[PDB]
Amino acid sequence: RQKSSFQTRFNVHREVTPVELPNCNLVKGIDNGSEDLEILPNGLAFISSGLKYPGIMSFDPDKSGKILLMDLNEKEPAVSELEIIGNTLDISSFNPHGISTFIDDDNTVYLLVVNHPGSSSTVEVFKFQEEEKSLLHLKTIRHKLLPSVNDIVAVGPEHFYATNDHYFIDPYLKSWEMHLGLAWSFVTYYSPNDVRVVAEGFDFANGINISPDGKYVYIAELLAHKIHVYEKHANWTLTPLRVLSFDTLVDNISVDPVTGDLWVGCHPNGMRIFFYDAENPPGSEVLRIQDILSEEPKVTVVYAENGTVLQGSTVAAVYKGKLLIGTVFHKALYCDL
Ligand SMILES: O=c1ccc2ccccc2[nH]1
Ligand SMILES: [Br-]
Ligand SMILES: [Ca+2]
Ligand SMILES: [Ca+2]
Ligand SMILES: [Ca+2]
Ligand SMILES: [Cl-]
Ligand SMILES: [Cl-]
Repeated sequence: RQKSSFQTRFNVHREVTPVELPNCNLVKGIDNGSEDLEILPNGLAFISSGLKYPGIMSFDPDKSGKILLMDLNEKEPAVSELEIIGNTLDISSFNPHGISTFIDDDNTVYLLVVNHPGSSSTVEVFKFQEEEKSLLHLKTIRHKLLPSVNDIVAVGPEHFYATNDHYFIDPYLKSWEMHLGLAWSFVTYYSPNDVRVVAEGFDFANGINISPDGKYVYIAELLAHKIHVYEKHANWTLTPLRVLSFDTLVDNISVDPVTGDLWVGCHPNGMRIFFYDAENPPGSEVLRIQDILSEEPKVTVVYAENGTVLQGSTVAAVYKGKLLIGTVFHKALYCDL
């Protein structure tokens, strides 16, 4: 009964059938995670890195996190570290997790970044200064309905849906909440005048994103192996539309703005990503989901492996025939499709 729910939540028997791509390279300079990433229309890619998550491996617990930038229009894109400026943020404790971008009517680019300084959660709002390759911190957002934020999707400069992957803030309590299988994780709509729960009762809600026309919201429920599709309404509420099931732990969801396809980074075996073992490291798996509203969504494994190259894939996105894949605490891979 408990064996058994544990073995299925954590997919503890799963081994990964490989699925290769013609030409993949490790992104040089990423060795401490690349948990989330987001690619602008112009090919600039933001990557958050250095996440320290309780119970989870990290190779440099003393180094603070960073937001990296890659220009994917380059033949061999090199990463650089974005300089964060401003006096409203303590960088010494920057511990970045999910991110999302919003482009205003004036073409100002805002970056929203989930941050875990100590045990806590905030969402930091930055303005991207392209010529300078820097991030100007604008605002720290925190809220009782954002106790344990995993990812967000922005729908304005300080308006977003956020997944909380746990109900509790304290990591000792979170650990009990997860192992007891309470499924109290929930999703919050945040805006300046109006903050509310929009969906609830998830077993580790994680990735979240939105269709390019703004009518559907997708939420990954990691330990249930589901992605939930909701209709999103003009008053910002969500209503359940459908649920897809997978044989893998789904992490972050990227949405291709031309087709609306989902690109999902996934953990084939949960035991390996939650209990790190250098000799038995977590693998990587990327799904593409097409026609997600149709009667049978088309799901393809685009890339899959056991960890000998890339460990703990959480996120994948595409840009002009290339695929960039990030991980919780390891490296990043850039691939021809
Ligand atoms: O976004 C996250 C954050 C932590 C984490 C831990 C184990 C597996 C997947 C995870 N995803
Ligand atoms: Br450019
Ligand atoms: Ca995100
Ligand atoms: Ca639910
Ligand atoms: Ca995530
Ligand atoms: Cl708490
Ligand atoms: Cl569709």
